[PDB]
Amino acid sequence: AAEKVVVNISKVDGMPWFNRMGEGVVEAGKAFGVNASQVGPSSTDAPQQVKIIEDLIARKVNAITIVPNDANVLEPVFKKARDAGIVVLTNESPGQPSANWDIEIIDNEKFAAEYVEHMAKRMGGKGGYVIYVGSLTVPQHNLWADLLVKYQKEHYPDMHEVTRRMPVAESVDVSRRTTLDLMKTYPDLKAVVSFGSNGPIGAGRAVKEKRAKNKVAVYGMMIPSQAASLIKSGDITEGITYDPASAGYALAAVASTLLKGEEIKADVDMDKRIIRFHKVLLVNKDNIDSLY
Ligand SMILES: OC[C@]1(O)OC[C@@H](O)[C@H]1O
Repeated sequence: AAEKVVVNISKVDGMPWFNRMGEGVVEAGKAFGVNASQVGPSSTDAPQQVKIIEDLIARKVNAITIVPNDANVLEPVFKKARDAGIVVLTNESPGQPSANWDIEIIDNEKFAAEYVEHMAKRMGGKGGYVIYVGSLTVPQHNLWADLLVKYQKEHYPDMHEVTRRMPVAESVDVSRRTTLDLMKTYPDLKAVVSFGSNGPIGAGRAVKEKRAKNKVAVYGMMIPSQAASLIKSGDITEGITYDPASAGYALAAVASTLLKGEEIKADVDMDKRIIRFHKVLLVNKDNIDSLY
């Protein structure tokens, strides 16, 4: 008979991050004997993900995996997928109610700690910072940001957010303009953190334009090839982030296991429904050339 069908859904198409994720999805399909694909929505508007899922339910797929733009917007349609007998997995949505499992490639608490310790060392434990998130509701960016700020307050009291987190991390242009604006406004701004993959690109371009790389550090999630030029020029300080092909691969792998009626085999937290690895990738001037 035909292979079972596994479909991943990214946050939005046309992104290096999600093209790399898709490579992992497709490779896992070959590895595990499932018909695996990835659909990229036209925008980050969460209803576009809902519409894709409705289409996939209609087409009777076996598993749907997804990087949610908004956990709560998707809950009703995830319930409909589960009612249809479809396995639903998320990445970047710990605690998603209606997903069989959420998969993460890093440990949230350790990841936030690493951001703060890296930032504090370069800032001497003192100064302003800002966080960019993809949106005000996207799940993981906001959990990571929460943990970062909490950790900072409990370790380095002389560091401080210059503003509330800014929902700009999915746009290079907007991230760039925001960074220019903040650098002009806040003399003590010493670091920009972006949890979305486009934000370090925009921030790094702003820092470059203002010739500010020794004053304003840039950290965040990123694809090495996208960030390489700015890393080399020193305008992006460091990527603290993971290989999204691992996420794509793990999603399709776990789907395959469930579809084969097998028990899950990482930290597997049964009651929280989270499968977690700890595969942090640091991206810096010393290793950039090894990474793309
Ligand atoms: O730009 C896409 C993205 O937001 O960046 C990193 C990761 O969180 C991913 O979902």
